[PDB]
Amino acid sequence: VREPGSQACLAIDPLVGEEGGAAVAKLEPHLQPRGQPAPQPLHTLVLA
Amino acid sequence: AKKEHVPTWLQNTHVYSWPKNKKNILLRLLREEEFVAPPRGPLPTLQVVPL
Repeated sequence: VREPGSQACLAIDPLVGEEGGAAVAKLEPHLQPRGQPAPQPLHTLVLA
Repeated sequence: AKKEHVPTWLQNTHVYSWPKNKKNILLRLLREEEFVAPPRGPLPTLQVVPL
């Protein structure tokens, strides 16, 4: 008989870098609000 | 009149009707656009938010 002492099997486990991983970022455009005095289209009429 | 009466080469422009479009005709003669766009603003500033 032989003993597995020296030849024992190996388990594996990755060295995950999640602890130092950057996050996913969401973008939102800062709308030029119409609540603030934004301009409007100058629909014109004629006084005949 | 009718749409068919307009000579073909004149159909590639604004065709007014009388007296229906008299105000529009006046605007055309004044060379003033009925709608004037608001001045163009600046491109919006993008905000980056993590998830």
